[PDB]
Amino acid sequence: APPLPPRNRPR
Amino acid sequence: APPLPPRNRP
Amino acid sequence: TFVALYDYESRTTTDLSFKKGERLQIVNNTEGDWWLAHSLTTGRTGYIPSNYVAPS
Amino acid sequence: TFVALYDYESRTTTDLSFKKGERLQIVNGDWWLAHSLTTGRTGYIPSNYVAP
Repeated sequence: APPLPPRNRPR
Repeated sequence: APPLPPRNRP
Repeated sequence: TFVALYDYESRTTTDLSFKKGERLQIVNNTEGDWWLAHSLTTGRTGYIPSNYVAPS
Repeated sequence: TFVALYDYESRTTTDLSFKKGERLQIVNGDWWLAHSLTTGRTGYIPSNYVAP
């Protein structure tokens, strides 16, 4: 499976 | 993902 | 709608778990690589990795 | 030991859910009885989702 992408930038 | 295989025979 | 190409198991409370072939409505896709998606099967909503799904 | 190449979400009560990278020991068809060294849960897994 593809690597999980980085989480979203903090707001 | 790979197709899930058939379940096991009883 | 989008379709899951892989299974995904939640790694945080606000993720959405889903199965390959699950149909998903993208509810927000402006916050990064993790999109907010809504499962048409389960009705649940949560974040998903954008690279595990594709337009249906 | 075996490693999950993909995530798998259980589809039955006796399935084992697992995440990519999880380490598994097979205990015993195409579905194998596996024990998760990471989570301690045991259930059936699709044999084509894991690798030595």
